[PDB]
Amino acid sequence: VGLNNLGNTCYLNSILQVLYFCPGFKSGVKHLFNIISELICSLQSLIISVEQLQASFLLNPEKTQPRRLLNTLRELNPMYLQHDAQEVLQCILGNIQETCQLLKFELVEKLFQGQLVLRTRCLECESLTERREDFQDISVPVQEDEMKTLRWAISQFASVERIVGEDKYFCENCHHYTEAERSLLFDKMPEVITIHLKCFAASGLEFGGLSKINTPLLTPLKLSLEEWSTKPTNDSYGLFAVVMHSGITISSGHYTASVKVTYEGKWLLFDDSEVKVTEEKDFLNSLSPPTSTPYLLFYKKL
Amino acid sequence: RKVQVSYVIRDEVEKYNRNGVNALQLDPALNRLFTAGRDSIIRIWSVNQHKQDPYIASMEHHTDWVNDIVLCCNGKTLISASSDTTVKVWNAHKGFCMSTLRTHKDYVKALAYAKDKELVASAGLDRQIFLWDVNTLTALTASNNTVTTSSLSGNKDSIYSLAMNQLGTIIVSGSTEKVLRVWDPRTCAKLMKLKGHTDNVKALLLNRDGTQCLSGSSDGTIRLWSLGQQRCIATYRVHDEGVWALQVNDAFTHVYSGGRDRKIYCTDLRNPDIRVLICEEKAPVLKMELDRSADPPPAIWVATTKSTVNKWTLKGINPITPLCTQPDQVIKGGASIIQCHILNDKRHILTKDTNNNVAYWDVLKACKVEDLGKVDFEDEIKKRFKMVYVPNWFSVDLKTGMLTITLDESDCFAAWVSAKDAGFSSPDGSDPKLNLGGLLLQALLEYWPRTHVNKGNGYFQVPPHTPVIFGEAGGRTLFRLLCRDSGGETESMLLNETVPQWVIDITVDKNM
Ligand SMILES: [Zn+2]
Repeated sequence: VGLNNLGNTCYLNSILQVLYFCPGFKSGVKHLFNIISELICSLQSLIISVEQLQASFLLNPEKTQPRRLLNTLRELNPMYLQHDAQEVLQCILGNIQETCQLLKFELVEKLFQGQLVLRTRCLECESLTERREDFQDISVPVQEDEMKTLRWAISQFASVERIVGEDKYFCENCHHYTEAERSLLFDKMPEVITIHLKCFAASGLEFGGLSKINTPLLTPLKLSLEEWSTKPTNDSYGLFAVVMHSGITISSGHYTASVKVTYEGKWLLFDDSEVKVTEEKDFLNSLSPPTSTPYLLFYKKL
Repeated sequence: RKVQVSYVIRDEVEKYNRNGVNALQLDPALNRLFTAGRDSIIRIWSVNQHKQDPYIASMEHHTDWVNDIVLCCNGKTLISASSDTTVKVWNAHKGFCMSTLRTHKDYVKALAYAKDKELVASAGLDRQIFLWDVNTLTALTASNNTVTTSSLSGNKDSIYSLAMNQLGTIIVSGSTEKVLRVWDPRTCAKLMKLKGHTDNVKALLLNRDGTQCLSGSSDGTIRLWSLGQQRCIATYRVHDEGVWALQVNDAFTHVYSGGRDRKIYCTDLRNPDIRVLICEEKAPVLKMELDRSADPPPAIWVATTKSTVNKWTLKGINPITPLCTQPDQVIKGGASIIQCHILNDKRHILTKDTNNNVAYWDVLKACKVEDLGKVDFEDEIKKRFKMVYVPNWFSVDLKTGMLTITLDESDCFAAWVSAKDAGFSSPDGSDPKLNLGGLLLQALLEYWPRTHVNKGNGYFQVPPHTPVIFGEAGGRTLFRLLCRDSGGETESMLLNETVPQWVIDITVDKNM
């Protein structure tokens, strides 16, 4: 608990400490540390350092540094002095998958990555063609082009497009222009659903430059994607971690995480090395304006 | 607004359907069956089990799928609905089109008929429903006085089905809005909104006094509605996939259903569990028409996506075993052209049809060159490959199942070739430069007197029966005639009114 800020590394502290509270992450990287015998070694070197310092505090209190991970990452991909948490999350998860594929537990693909379906349905013959893509997070809009809901926002992503009028979908089966529904659907799910909020903006011919949207969505606690699922399943997901940004740009600012333990049923708000605690009731009523607004939402299969 | 020229490569008579059949009408006084072909042709058949060739006539005029047909006035009048956005009125005895209504703005999908009022209605993807007095429509000549129009509103999405009762007091529409909307056709008043289906509704029927309704839907259910109570009184899930076609006996007690799952059932409405599998067809069922010679109907005619039309007998009233295994009568169909390749000479086309037969065609002379049988299609393309480039100058479409060639001003004149390399011979034997699109246009209009300068193009003719169609890009057909007919006074008048200036330039003024 408590990740030392290394000079504008709150982007890395927030994402790593959310990763630390992921259902399968702890056990997975320990499994991979025993398989090997060098990002997975650095991950375990930090986790051991984190777990051991928690035990030292647990016995007798007095008044850990993710520096091990940073030096490994910089040798892995020298992007680094302050970046976006979303880009670094991809480089971490992507490289764990790149090594997992080269070794042959399928860690990253099972619990972060899901399967996406691009379905077109000719309304004249009702023949369904689908296209498969993989996805590890849901890019979601906040405002349109007041306080919109998250169901609306996911509906924007998993849109349905009705093809009627001068432009009709040509069905190869019907051999003729036809009316069609073109929809986006979720098939296979990961253990943790990441929601990436497009909460940044830009304008024209004054100031400045970029701008952040200081009006977040109505975030629910329960989440079911049955409405967009390829075949309605009763799986339900529960919010457990939220990364938030303070600032008016994407390049730099304060990144902070608010993770829930699943203290059972509470909120562990921690920033850099400065750790705090909050309640359930006075946190969801805190997101609406206000030093920061959310950027990433993580739900898990409860 | 932009006018294209097209023509169809075909025989003078296409006795058999070249595509699936969208709708059926049975004339009980003459024992005649009408089929509405996806190939744009309506055909009249004799249902005498005597005759070996049941063909009587084809009724040619539509440019695209004919989606619905209604026989009116004891078989005197036929009304047709097509994906070319028009409704046409036919003399059903002589088989020619008398008038064309153009009030729709998208595919016209369904027609409805109130026998006691000689009332018909049309509906399509444009969400419009028009009501037409049949006797007003036939009353057209010289100054028609036109027709005053009437349409129904409320439909929020594209309409796929439509029914009226025999008395003409109730009209119901079915659409992708998943609700059936009901009006009184006499007053245009909205009556009720029937909710219950979770998908498109492609099949609708009303009882004689418009008090009950049967709907068939792509959600796989049949629903019975009471119009007096404005609610659903029974739901039937006898199919696996969407239900597309419904029939009911005269007593409104047995419903015949068919659809995407190829299976055709007869279900008793009073006792659902007693239901009979009549047959399993070879292709999705699009429409069915009971033979009503006798009270318990003796047979049902079935239209599918295949070009053949099967009559199934019912002489023998849950089920694994089909009641029937072979049709009782069979109207033979022809093959559809489903694949097309333009060769490198931009002159010949290789086709594959539904029989996996491969043929070779001459686009310039608008005719077939040789049948190649069941050779491999892609191996045949590479076998006739010649490393030569000729600019694209036409487009081909297979929407009717026959070869339709379309010319557009943008590239109609793009292909100059030498007479020698084009397989031609000229009187001076000079071998100057020929423009393919320009020669074809002159052959298509060879019989148009205004193009006659002492006549034709001097190198080849098209077959006189080739249909020549002038339409607007995206939708509206303007004028269709046969090549040989251009010398007529009606055709010459209509050509002067319809031939776009970019064709006049080449065919009349002889500019190039
Ligand atoms: Zn289709």
